[PDB]
Amino acid sequence: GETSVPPGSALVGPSCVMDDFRDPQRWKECAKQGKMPCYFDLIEENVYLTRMQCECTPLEIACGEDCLNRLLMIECSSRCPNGDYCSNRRFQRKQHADVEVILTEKKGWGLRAAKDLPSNTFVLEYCGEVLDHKEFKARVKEYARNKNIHYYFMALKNDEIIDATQKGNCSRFMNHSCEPNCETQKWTVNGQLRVGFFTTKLVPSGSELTFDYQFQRYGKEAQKCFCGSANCRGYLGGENRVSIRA
Ligand SMILES: CC(C)C[NH2+][C@@H](CC[C@@H]([NH3+])C(=O)O)C[C@H]1O[C@@H](n2cnc3c(N)ncnc32)[C@H](O)[C@@H]1O
Ligand SMILES: [Zn+2]
Ligand SMILES: [Zn+2]
Ligand SMILES: [Zn+2]
Repeated sequence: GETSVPPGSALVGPSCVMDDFRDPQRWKECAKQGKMPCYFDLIEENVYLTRMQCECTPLEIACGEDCLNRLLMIECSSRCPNGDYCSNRRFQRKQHADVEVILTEKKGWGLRAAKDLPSNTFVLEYCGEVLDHKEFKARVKEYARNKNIHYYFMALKNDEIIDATQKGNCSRFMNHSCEPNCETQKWTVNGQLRVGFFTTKLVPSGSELTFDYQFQRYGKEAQKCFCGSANCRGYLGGENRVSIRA
């Protein structure tokens, strides 16, 4: 039939907002109604189970692209020459991009840009429980036995795996794309390695934020990939990195 501009529609039961992730009672209400994802423990920094001073002239960006710390993926300290105005303390100040959580047709929940994000914009820290090999192997078996639909593991370093299944932040919702618009970067903050999502191109407002989910991509089992990209590899998992054998 003939289509028309719809009338203005207001909700009656108030809509769920991003600040409701810091409000457990409202979140659990919204989740029952399917207006928010299943509850998890929102954490501000990683939970463990088991010097560097730039030459930036005090200030049009304070500790911009030429900052000797930034160049090595090291954050500045409170002693930075630019003091409070240092732009290279993003993890410490939790200077996350403007993001919104969305419900996708096929992949579950996801993350979208709420503003245009330039290339190499800090999106969010990937926070979770930091697991040793033993705990990781146990939880892999635990999650497999429970038939978990989604995975939230990310390697931090060769002996440490972040698990955001139970505890983390909204970065846990990031979905895989075969042609992604974000990457992870591992930054040193007060001597401790932390991992965050960063855009790899200009991401326009309203676009889903996506990454190459390496943990699953190179794992043994596979699943249908719903990324929709022009050169989608068809499935996620069961792949090996390039090698030249024999
Ligand atoms: C390490 C973190 C960032 C990993 N974050 C989850 C998001 C779950 C979130 N959607 C939800 O609802 O809580 C990955 C899982 O999401 C699914 N997922 C993603 N991208 C898919 C694709 N392109 N095709 C199919 N499933 C795809 C898959 O199960 C993956 O393990
Ligand atoms: Zn600097
Ligand atoms: Zn600085
Ligand atoms: Zn794909």
